[PDB]
Amino acid sequence: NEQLAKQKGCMACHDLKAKKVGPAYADVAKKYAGRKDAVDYLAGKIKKGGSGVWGSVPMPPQNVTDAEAKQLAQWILSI
Amino acid sequence: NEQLAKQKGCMACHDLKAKKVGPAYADVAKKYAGRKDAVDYLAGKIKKGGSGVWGSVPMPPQNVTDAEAKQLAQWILSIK
Amino acid sequence: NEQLAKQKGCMACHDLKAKKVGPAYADVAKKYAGRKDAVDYLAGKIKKGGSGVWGSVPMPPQNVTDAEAKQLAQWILSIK
Amino acid sequence: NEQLAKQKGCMACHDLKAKKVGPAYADVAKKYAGRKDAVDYLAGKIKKGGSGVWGSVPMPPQNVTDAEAKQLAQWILSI
Ligand code: HEC
Ligand code: HEC
Ligand code: HEC
Ligand code: HEC
Repeated sequence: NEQLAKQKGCMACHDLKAKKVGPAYADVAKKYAGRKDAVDYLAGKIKKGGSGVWGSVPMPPQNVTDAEAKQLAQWILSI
Repeated sequence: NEQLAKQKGCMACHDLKAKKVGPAYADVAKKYAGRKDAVDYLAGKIKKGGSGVWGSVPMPPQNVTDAEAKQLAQWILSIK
Repeated sequence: NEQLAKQKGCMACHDLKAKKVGPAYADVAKKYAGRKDAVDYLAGKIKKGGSGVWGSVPMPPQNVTDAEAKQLAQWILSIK
Repeated sequence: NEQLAKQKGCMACHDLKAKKVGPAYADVAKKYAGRKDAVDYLAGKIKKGGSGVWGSVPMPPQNVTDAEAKQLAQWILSI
């Protein structure tokens, strides 16, 4: 949920609507919602980070567990 | 409010009156006093950071919600 | 002390009990409780940061004097 | 002063004794104290940043006035 995103520092680089560092959470939801295994995909990206999907700036790996990454993916996709 | 600003780590770089890494809060309050869109303007600056208004060193973006950014903006603008 | 910790920005990444970006203070206290040289060890880590103890995310170095690092270490150790 | 250094965020990368990001202040004092124009030289580096003198990691420019840069240099040199 949003409280968890805040607790894990996600909002430093992601706003719900504005572009900061990574994509707006509302934009991620638009891209992936309804797509097969969107939750599992996004959970992996949240924990491990990555580059090249939204731009050339990498997202670093994050101090989140698998269960946390899944909760955050579920929350994001619900926007 | 002040405790929120301290909790978020804003005082690592800002003081009420002293010039640290970023501008004093009182100096931000003075600069934007009376501007109709000061809260919304500063809220965005608090969320996103920025450069070039006060100096050449950029402020990093901040781990805040829209509601928190609004509260911090309102608090800052209240400083005499 | 807690207020120093907040002022320096430590609470941006650490909570007393919750697991944020860095380990909870209570968990640090538990791990190093009764270890001699705990204070000197944690002071070093507060000044210099590091990684690999709690996760693969590095803690950045911190804007603290050696005296402040030792104060913050002693406060963290007391969280039990 | 050590108080102005902390106030300006300098201690995040510099310790008096230990190596963090930039050189320990005690080591900078050893290299420059008693050299011609050491205050002006260091003040310029403090305000404008630089790289290659102590290693390959650049120091960024700093939000300090000229007076603050010269006071910081004088303090460092006294160590
Ligand atoms: C900067 C230091 C970041 C932090 C902290 C977090 N994120 Fe991130 N994120 C960032 C960038 C630059 C990008 C785009 C990477 C790219 O491939 O272009 C992202 C991306 C995401 C995504 C979408 C990934 C995808 O493959 O589509 C998600 C779902 C995401 N980020 C979530 C997220 C969470 C939950 C975070 C806190 C644990 C988090 N990010 C932190 C930059 C940064
Ligand atoms: C350094 C690591 C900072 C932290 C942490 C915070 N701020 Fe900041 N801030 C910093 C600088 C170097 C600047 C000047 C940027 C520039 O344009 O020259 C700022 C600026 C602000 C402002 C003024 C914005 C403007 O006038 O356009 C505000 C209102 C502000 N900062 C607030 C703020 C808050 C609430 C913070 C914690 C959530 C915060 N800052 C952290 C450096 C740093
Ligand atoms: C994120 C930008 C952080 C800030 C700001 C602070 N800390 Fe931190 N800390 C962070 C991480 C990611 C970790 C884990 C590092 C690892 O080894 O995996 C830590 C760790 C600590 C520790 C424990 C060190 C150890 O057991 O070896 C302590 C005692 C600690 N942090 C204290 C501390 C203080 C006092 C801070 C303000 C000066 C501070 N931290 C800021 C992330 C971040
Ligand atoms: C990292 C984000 C830094 C901050 C903040 C400050 N300094 Fe720095 N400094 C840093 C590095 C990596 C280096 C070495 C650069 C190189 O050429 O190898 C330095 C260097 C200095 C020096 C010596 C300069 C020289 O010998 O040419 C001084 C005197 C110095 N730094 C002082 C200083 C002050 C006063 C700061 C706060 C205003 C400050 N530094 C911040 C990294 C970083």
